Amino acid sequence: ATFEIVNRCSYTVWAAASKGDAALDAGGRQLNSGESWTINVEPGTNGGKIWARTDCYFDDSGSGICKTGDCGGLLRCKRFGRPPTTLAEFSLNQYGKDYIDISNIKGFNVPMNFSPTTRGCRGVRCAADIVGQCPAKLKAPGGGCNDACTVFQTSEYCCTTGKCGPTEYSRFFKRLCPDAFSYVLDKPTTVTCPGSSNYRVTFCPTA
Repeated sequence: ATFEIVNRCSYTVWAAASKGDAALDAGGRQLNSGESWTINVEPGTNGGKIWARTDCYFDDSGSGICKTGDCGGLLRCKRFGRPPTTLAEFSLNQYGKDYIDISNIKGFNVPMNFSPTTRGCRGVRCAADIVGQCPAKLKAPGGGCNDACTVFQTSEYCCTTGKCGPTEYSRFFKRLCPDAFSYVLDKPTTVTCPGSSNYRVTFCPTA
């Protein structure tokens, strides 16, 4: 499957693409404002994620740091990024279907559109100003809006027992982005696509 990753942000992001134990394609790249990065994702990729990283410094060997979504200090991500990270999430060719969503379960750094470029289903979007409106106790100093599980490390916010409810913090992300996961047992906002759909992830889709 092709993912086009477009930075529509006025600022540079460092796109990242990972399935948690491995890079997807090159796994990361600098996107200046308006730049597009096409990646190939293997069919049958389960638990794939795309995210932006903000304020990166990388030396000549691709080693450094980001204020949001840093994955062990690499330009080319093999691992998931550090919260806060708006997540484009996908499972491809799962019994003849693609599953896509946006998640705020690991917080929010960069507004995001995740859409098919092929026919047969709809995109999802989390484009609200979640960082500007972010509750005082979730504000990451680096930039972005932590989820309550990253900040407080409770069984309720992390949904550790597999039982828990919505919270004041999950309802803040859900109110600004109804079409994204706000907590682990949120009513699913997963869109079903045809197996072998292609996608665009757009950072800052409206701004």
